[PDB]
Amino acid sequence: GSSGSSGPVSPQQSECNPVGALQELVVQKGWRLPEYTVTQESGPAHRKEFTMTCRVERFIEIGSGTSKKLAKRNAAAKMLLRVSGPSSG
Repeated sequence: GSSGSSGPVSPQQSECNPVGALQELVVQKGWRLPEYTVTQESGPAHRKEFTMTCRVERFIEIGSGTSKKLAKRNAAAKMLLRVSGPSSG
């Protein structure tokens, strides 16, 4: 069989971020970690911009950010709503 239990854990006060949120939701939906891959790349040298897209089990959302680390978030954040329900855009 199988057993499920999280347990009472104190609320860890930490800055707000999508990358850290999508990780919590997924578990609730029963999905695996999101996939981060750079699709397109544009922008000059002084200001580089990478277009990263988030590939979810049954969801997808393209994002962009000056840097790779940022891009990931740009995509994740958007995904939050996408998977949530209402899509303002």
